[PDB]
Amino acid sequence: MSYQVLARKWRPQTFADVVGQEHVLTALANGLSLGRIHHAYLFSGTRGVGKTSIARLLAKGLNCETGITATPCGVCDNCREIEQGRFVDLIEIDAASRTKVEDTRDLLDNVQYAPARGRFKVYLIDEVHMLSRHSFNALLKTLEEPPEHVKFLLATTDPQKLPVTILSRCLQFHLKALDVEQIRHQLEHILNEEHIAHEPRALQLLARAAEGSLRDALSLTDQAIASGDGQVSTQAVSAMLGTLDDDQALSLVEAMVEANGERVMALINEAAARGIEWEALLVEMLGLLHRIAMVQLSPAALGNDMAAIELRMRELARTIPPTDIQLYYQTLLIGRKELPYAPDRRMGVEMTLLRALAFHPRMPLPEP
Amino acid sequence: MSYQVLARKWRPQTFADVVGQEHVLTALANGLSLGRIHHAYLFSGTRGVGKTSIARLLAKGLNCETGITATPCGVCDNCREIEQGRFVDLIEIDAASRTKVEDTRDLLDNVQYAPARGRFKVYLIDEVHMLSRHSFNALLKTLEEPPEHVKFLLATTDPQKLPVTILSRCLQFHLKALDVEQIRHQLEHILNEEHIAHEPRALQLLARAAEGSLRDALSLTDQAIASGDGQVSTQAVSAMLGTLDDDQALSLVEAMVEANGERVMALINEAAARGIEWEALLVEMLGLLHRIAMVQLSPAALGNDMAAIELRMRELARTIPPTDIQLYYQTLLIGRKELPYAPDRRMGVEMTLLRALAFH
Amino acid sequence: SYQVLARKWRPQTFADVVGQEHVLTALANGLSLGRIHHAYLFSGTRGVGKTSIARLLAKGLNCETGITATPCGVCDNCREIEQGRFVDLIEIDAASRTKVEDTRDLLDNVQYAPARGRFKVYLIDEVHMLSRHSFNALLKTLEEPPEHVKFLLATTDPQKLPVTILSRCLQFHLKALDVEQIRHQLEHILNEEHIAHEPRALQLLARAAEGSLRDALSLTDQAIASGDGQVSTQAVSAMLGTLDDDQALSLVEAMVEANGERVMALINEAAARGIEWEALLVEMLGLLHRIAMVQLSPAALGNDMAAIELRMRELARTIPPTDIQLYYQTLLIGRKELPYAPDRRMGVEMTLLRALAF
Amino acid sequence: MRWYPWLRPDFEKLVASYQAGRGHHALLIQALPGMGDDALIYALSRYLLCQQPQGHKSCGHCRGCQLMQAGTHPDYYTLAPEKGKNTLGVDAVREVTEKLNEHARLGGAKVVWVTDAALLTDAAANALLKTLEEPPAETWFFLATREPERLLATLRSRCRLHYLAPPPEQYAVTWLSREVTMSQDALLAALRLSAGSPGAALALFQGDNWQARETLCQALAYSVPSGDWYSLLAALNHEQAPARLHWLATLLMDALKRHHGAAQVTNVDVPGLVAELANHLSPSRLQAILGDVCHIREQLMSVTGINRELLITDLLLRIEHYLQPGVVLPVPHL
Amino acid sequence: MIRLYPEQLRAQLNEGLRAAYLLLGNDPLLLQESQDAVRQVAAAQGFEEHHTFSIDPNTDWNAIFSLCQAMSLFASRQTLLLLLPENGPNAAINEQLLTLTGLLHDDLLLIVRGNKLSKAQENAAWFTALANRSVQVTCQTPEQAQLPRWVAARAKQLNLELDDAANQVLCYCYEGNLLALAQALERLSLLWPDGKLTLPRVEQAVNDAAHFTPFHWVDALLMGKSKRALHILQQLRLEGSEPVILLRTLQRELLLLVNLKRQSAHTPLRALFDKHRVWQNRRGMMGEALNRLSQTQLRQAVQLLTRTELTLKQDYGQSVWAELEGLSLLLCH
Ligand SMILES: Nc1ncnc2c1ncn2[C@@H]1O[C@H](COP(=O)(O)OP(=O)(O)O)[C@@H](O)[C@H]1O
Ligand SMILES: Nc1ncnc2c1ncn2[C@@H]1O[C@H](COP(=O)(O)OP(=O)(O)O)[C@@H](O)[C@H]1O
Ligand SMILES: Nc1ncnc2c1ncn2[C@@H]1O[C@H](COP(=O)(O)OP(=O)(O)O)[C@@H](O)[C@H]1O
Ligand code: BEF
Ligand code: BEF
Ligand code: BEF
Ligand SMILES: [Mg+2]
Ligand SMILES: [Mg+2]
Ligand SMILES: [Zn+2]
Ligand SMILES: [Zn+2]
Ligand SMILES: [Zn+2]
Ligand SMILES: [Zn+2]
Repeated sequence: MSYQVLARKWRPQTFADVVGQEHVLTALANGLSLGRIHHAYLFSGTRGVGKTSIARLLAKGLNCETGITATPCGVCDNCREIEQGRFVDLIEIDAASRTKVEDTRDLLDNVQYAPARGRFKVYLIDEVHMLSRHSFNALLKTLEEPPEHVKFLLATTDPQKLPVTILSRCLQFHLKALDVEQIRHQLEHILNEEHIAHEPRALQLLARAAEGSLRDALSLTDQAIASGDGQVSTQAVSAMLGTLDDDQALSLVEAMVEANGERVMALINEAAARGIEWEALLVEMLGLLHRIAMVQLSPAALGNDMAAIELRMRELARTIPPTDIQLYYQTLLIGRKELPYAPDRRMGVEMTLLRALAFHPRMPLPEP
Repeated sequence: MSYQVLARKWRPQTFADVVGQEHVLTALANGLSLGRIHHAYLFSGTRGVGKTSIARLLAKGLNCETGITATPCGVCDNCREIEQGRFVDLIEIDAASRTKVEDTRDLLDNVQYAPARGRFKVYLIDEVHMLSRHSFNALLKTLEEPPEHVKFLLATTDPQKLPVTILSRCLQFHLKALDVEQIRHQLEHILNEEHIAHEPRALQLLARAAEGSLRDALSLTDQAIASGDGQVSTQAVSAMLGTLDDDQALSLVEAMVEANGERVMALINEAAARGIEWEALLVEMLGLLHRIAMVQLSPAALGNDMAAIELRMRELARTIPPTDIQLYYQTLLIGRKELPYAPDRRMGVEMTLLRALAFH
Repeated sequence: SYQVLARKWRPQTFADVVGQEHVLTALANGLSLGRIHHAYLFSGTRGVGKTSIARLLAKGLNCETGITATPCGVCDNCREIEQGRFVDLIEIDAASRTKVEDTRDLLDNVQYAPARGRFKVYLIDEVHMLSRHSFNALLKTLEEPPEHVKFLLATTDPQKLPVTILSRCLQFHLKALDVEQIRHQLEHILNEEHIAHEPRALQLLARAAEGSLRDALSLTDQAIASGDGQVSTQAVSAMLGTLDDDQALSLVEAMVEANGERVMALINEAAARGIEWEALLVEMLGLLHRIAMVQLSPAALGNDMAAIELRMRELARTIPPTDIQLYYQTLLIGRKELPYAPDRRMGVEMTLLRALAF
Repeated sequence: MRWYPWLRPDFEKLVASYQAGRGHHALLIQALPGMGDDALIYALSRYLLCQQPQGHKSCGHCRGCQLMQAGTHPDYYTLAPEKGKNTLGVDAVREVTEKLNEHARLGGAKVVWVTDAALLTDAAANALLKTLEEPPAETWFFLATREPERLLATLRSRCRLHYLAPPPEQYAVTWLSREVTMSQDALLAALRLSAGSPGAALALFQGDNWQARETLCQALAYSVPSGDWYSLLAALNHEQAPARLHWLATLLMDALKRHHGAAQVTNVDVPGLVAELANHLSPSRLQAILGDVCHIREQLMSVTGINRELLITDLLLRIEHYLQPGVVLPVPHL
Repeated sequence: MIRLYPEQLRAQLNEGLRAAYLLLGNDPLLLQESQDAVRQVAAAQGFEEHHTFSIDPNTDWNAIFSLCQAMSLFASRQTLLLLLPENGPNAAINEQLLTLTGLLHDDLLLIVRGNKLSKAQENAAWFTALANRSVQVTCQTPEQAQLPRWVAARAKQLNLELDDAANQVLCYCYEGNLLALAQALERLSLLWPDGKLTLPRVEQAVNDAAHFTPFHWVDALLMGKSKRALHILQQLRLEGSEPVILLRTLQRELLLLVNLKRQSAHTPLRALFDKHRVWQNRRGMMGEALNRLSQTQLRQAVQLLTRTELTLKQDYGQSVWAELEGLSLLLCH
């Protein structure tokens, strides 16, 4: 059929749906329950954490026909045209088109008008940090006191660019990036709700791939579903992301540590035939090396994942002193930086590994 | 079930209800009572300091049936029409909205006409420093010889951009940013009158986070009440302030200096949850170290920009030898140099902090 | 209506695309399964197929024979999209049109129903070159576009795109084509076009193109343009200015023993022959790597260069691995710095003379 | 512009491809300054816009030829920065792009010449990408640059790269001797300082810049035996910091070659100065000085609006500091 | 003519108003006070109304010239105030002023206000035309050396007793901002009718409103006052001054100082100063700087200045004030 995109179809529509952001959820629900509704809100967070969706949910809650309820209550007319994107009380304004004060003034002189079939005229000024200082000070007066029927919802990614004066007259709510476990939980919810078979390893890899937002996780999950045939597998997800099997990179770093050349050559020329980009091989090795360095820092830094090779992480941490780890990481980092100017990418990776071997702190290559 | 915003519901109505700015209030009262009021009063303070409140109270003092005085009356016609925002000849102008010399000229064509009510036609321009130079010159030209019942009130957050000639035409007042004590006492009074359960430590945290502005304190109080269901305890305010915390670079420097690996890891994970760019974090860490070195060279190297965290900066300058500062600066410089080619920078910044901690 | 190799051999079906199977499989399965996104960003280096894959997706999406993963290529919509005359496929260059009025033009254009095709498709090239105004004003139209609007993005580097732009689009990373894939594509193209070719010339052209097929085809066209339309080893070598292992090996053995006279005289002779300094440094690094290979394992030695292995093994035996690594690093840094030198020859002389003082 | 004798074979190697009908629409010519790439581009454009060619050459007084000579050919395109600036903006190439969409006015070819692709802003390059990749029928492009690597990768990916090999050193010396009359050592110095470009040697000789080189040589004759490199300030800070710094770096390079004894050096006109530089300076100090001079020249060429005087003064002070014994000297790394 | 200071114009005005008054100086307060005094004396002597005209490239010279011969229907006498531009007059404005000078009569108390004119503007036909009886009043801002004496004298004039510490604080906070200084004195008199303004009494009623130019910072660096230099940097940054001009003046005078220090071992400081065209008032300061600063310190300063300019000119311009403060501290050791 159509299968509307996961982000579009599975956008939250109730405070019982939004995962994470417990602070802003509690604030909105409790304030609506107590009836202390501020006229100016500032949702600030990284991309894809839920500022727009939570703002739409708050607008739904304010203008439910049944009454003023914490969550969007029984979805009446107003709520369902809100969720359809149709206007009941949602003036969604991009700040990039109204940076000039000559347009902010036009916005302001329209605010003094009763809303149609709604209890408020909810302004959603997204990317509010993109306005100009003149525009900020122009809408300063309306922010300090708008008409009773006008509410301001400002959403932006960087609150530091905002002037302190407008920052004063706003309820500030910062939305933390979602943890990998919450992202994986949501993706599992989506795939169970869509009758698509899934593998736990694939979901874990996808959740790690997303950098703390569920929008990236959902786009990656759609890409993985497209890679499959209505299912997601470890093979499909790994091929999509390009990450190799941790056994390969881990055997390679083990052989580099043990200072044997033949094993390194065997591992690299087996990895050549697997169609894994060499730069990502170096990136994975550097990531592992920093992982052992962090294990050295604290047993806290292992990772809930990497359990299949966690024992070997701990063994490498015990065996290798931090100075050797720093030396290996510096050598591999310099090699990766030098890789574009090597004769070949495989050539560069091989020479970087051989350089780490030759300058091995404990077992250097024999010299004449 | 009003539950209105505590910011404007608690705006001062009489001069005795304004917190701080005592010298300014005394000067205004003396001018209103015995002396002749100057033809133009300019106000300059910080965000949420009281500027517009003081100007509105002065305008209330100007137009009233009791006469031009400091504490005129209560619930009179003019005082109420100002407090409701419905006063006719109390013109309220945003300078940024009317920076154009044509709009400014149109505004200055209204001074000749007599006031509709009261005694004086009061103009209240906010953020006056943003007026264009031509508009500013026109304002000075209309201020040199104003009509006998026309007065100007100007406010601005940063008076440094105002040309010196503005001092030749208007009497200026500077409002000092409120300290922790005044803000805490005013918040305590507001909560006591509103019947809000609270703890003194919560008030102290709110006042310290306010950074001198009473409007900031009121906004934070509203957020604390909203999240805490009216029960404003220390833990609630502390948690919701931690949600808004952005001093991560300073805490990272403090913990890395103290060789506290677990603290640095927790703080860097919190910064990752904040979604902060790593290059910016590292460059501002470099800036903090450079500032520590400079204030070690001379106590005057600090300014008012870091007047929020100056205590910890002074302690860091006192306690840390310059050689350690140089080593840390070199380590962070090479970390920033190597950051782009590292893995996902969330761990590159980590390992740069690791290298910094290695110098133990 | 003559067309150069690249455009004349633009892929027309999913079966004609070299490599990129990791994105082609997902694209075909999305077309077949009915799971179609509204925003696709194909990101990769030059000459890997972002525009070609985007055009194939546009063809498949709005074919009047239904949404298919295998466009017919004879229908009205397919031919019009192939020729670029289709109204519902709007091809925009972000650098050319990065203005507030152009963003408003896009925003009010996406509101009207498609004229001919099923969907109104926007193919924006070099999207990272928009202004922050344009990026932020186009956030909503990429997040929740109308039911008949689909966006295709293509950038050389996603890092310069706003991260919120990346979040609301489907990331298709196009890997740089492998040397074997590139060489097989040249072989197929030349066989289909009845042009004589030699495997060594194809290998040289594939290696010269840094994993980009458009570069490989441009170098090919240069090879046809020089040497009476034949892809021969001599013509390709003359065009690329490459040199065999003998000269580079002599240079390396002169440099490792700190023979300033020999190194300088060899560089003078190399300049007289008009060779490529970048190619000379590339052979330098390759030979140093093979020296390190022989040092690591005696059997890890090339077989083609059997004539010069006699001095090769001796040099690998007589030099410590650390010195070889130092020479490799110095030559690599010199190659990196080469474009910024006052002269290419001057820069390579700086690099080699710095390597001498070890 | 002017034509050069050795320059003919490359033109014959390109115009033949264009007459065969198999010529690339976008030809990127790599040539050093004074090499004569503009001559190729202009001659090829005249041939292309010519109606009836005569042996791959412009045919006298053709209508196309007449409008080329008049410089007002409707189908001819020139892209150069405004004389008050050194960059080619978005709009300059945008008008070319939008006005190229129409048919050729005379019904022939549509030829575009970008005077220097290096001067192109990255936005202008990205705008020109579409027209270079898929130009309309009978549309040809010509780009020139000192080094194609400095160009955008995707810009040069769409063009066939031709190389203008500098003429043999003996032939270039003969040409210089024919044009200018002075000692052969000066000719060799000009050629090797110009990276083999004889046109750049003519440019150096005709102007007063060679006399400034002599002045710098005298200032160095006093500068190296006494550690007074700051006095070179006035010799370097006349709106030509790249050229003077290039000459100084090449003198240091020649001294370094004199260390690792070489048969050929650049500054052959001043062997005594080279000997003094080699004898009075440590080889590692020479390495550091040459590297710092090259880096400062690069910074002067790259950054716009920078102060030449401050940079040169800092360079000289750093050289003075390097002269002192026991100083840590820089080495290129990473 | 009669060249006077603000403290002498009050005595001069009672000797009989002259044909014209020229108020020249860079201090807005002194110019305003002198103009007010002239207007008050004119009103006492019968000048009722006053006309103000700012000299602009679009000045209605016909209106003002008619005003010279504009009599007074209901009024009797009249003044005429002209506001010179910041750069002074040019050929056209000076010719118009010469004609106006030819248009003076018993009335027309011509008042001229602006900044001090140059020597070239000094040698002009209009200036010589009124050079017999006009009164010129110099209204330049007192500098750092003479500011405490000036503020003490004004406090005595305003019947206010001031301490040395309070004088220093007022000079520090309102340097170059004597309008704000007089406003602060009036505020302190109003708040405390006692008049004994102790140190705590002035510490609680002043704000950092001082205005500086880059030359002030350069002189602070040369004198070695690190605290004053940092204060000037803070004031310039709050004012929003572009750091590029600070870097330019720093570069110019630092290069001159490096040349001087290099040539010090060859030629005595007097001849070196003379050859490099060094002004007499700053020769002692620059000699002190040369004596205090070593060659190593000069090289480090040049290095830091070069790094700062490279950071600025590469379109970054991030935390340039920190580098400027670093250079300021380095040059004050
Ligand atoms: N807290 C959340 N709970 C559930 N889904 C979320 C959340 N945050 C983001 N998402 C996913 O991201 C999509 C877009 O989120 P959005 O709220 O637009 O983020 P933004 O704050 O950047 O505008 C949603 O459709 C939803 O799938
Ligand atoms: N001195 C004060 N006394 C009482 N309330 C104050 C004071 N200063 C600020 N506020 C509070 O902050 C709100 C906004 O104050 P405002 O005077 O507009 O600050 P600003 O100086 O930034 O213009 C007022 O409504 C009032 O509640
Ligand atoms: N995967 C591929 N298969 C076949 N030809 C390709 C491929 N990638 C690039 N090409 C060749 O390169 C030319 C330009 O390809 P294009 O898709 O525009 O690359 P880009 O991603 O950089 O826009 C095509 O005309 C085609 O000849
Ligand atoms: F609104 Be989010 F940043 F996608
Ligand atoms: F209204 Be204030 F200046 F924040
Ligand atoms: F040349 Be491609 F679009 F990167
Ligand atoms: Mg205000
Ligand atoms: Mg493309
Ligand atoms: Zn409802
Ligand atoms: Zn009243
Ligand atoms: Zn079809
Ligand atoms: Zn012709």
